[PDB]
Amino acid sequence: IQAIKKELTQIKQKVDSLLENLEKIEKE
Amino acid sequence: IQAIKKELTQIKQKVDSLLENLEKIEKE
Amino acid sequence: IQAIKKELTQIKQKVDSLLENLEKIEKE
Amino acid sequence: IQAIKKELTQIKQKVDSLLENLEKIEKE
Repeated sequence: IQAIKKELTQIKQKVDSLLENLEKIEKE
Repeated sequence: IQAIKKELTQIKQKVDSLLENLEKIEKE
Repeated sequence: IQAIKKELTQIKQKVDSLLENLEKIEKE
Repeated sequence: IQAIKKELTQIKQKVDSLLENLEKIEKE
């Protein structure tokens, strides 16, 4: 459970980063 | 944006549904 | 594992579908 | 495309890494 909860939370955060990037181009 | 944005939000919701599944532990 | 593996496989499949839709640039 | 494309491929690979981790079952 706990390690997969961390990895899935990292997926939501990377998928949110692509929303942030699409609102301009490729933000870093 | 809008099409990819809706689908990225769907990926977050499926990944969050996966968090809710793991919390049952050793289920289906 | 088995259902979680199927859910994660569907994330790869939807995420790959967004590559296909991005390649058109002007489709939804 | 190219940035979002690279980053969706990073989602596929992080989701695939989760399959490889789930195959241990008793560890992480």
